[PDB]
Amino acid sequence: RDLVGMPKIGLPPDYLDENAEPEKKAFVQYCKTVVNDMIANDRAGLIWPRYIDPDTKEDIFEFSLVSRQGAKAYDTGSIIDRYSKQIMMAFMSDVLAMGQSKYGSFSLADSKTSLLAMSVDI
Amino acid sequence: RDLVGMPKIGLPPDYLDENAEPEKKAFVQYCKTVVNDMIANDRAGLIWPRYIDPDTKEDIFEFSLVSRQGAKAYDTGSIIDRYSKQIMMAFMSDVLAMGQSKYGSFSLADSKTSLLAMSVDI
Amino acid sequence: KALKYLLFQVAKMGDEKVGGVYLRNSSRFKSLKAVYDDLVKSSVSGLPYA
Repeated sequence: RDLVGMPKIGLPPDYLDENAEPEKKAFVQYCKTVVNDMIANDRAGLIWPRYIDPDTKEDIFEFSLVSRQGAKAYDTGSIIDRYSKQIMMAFMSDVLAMGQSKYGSFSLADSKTSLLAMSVDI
Repeated sequence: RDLVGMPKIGLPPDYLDENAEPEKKAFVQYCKTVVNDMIANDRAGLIWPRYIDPDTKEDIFEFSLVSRQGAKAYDTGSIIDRYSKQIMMAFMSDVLAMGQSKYGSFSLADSKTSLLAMSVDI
Repeated sequence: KALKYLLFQVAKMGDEKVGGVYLRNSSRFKSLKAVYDDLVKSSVSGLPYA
């Protein structure tokens, strides 16, 4: 659901009416096609109308990508790794992640047996 | 409960009335569907009405993701790790996390016995 | 249609004075437009697109 960076189109309310003139309907259909089919490409570009209202000084049309301010408060990777290591510790089976070290052995007749082998003996 | 980045929709109060006209009801239903079904996708995009009030200079509609200012004052990972190590120290069973070092042995007849084996002897 | 025509009709007129009678119209357009954009131009119809 991370939605940062998606395109957004702003149009005057009268463009979205059902009885609007054919020109506005064609404009809305073209906007829909653009939204559906725009991708990063060697021909990417836009020609967009631009009009700033004299009494508000804000563009009536707009084209921009949604932005976000804050950042996630928790790092999930570290927590997941910690809990995985905790799970692996319960069975004393850390060999799965740390490999077979030379200081441990799987033989019960050898004086380097690991805890996993000792419990399998039980 | 970390909620940073979720979509938010702002509408004039008259759109949420129960006696509103059918057009406003359809608009609200479509907004609900969008909120429920929006996901990051190759077709992600929005066409939204845009009108800036002449006397307030603020958009009456809006679409944005909630933002957060501060950051958590404490790092829980370090505290949890410290307390886990403290627990492991009580039983003198640090071998679970540090593996079987070559300087320690589980044999009571060998002059490298570890504290765990010494206590099991008791 | 008639409302759009009436906006133009009102915007044109200005103050006048003949002996004894004086009519001031320079303020009508401000109010008329303020009402118009609030009650008509801002009313959305149709649905957005996602």
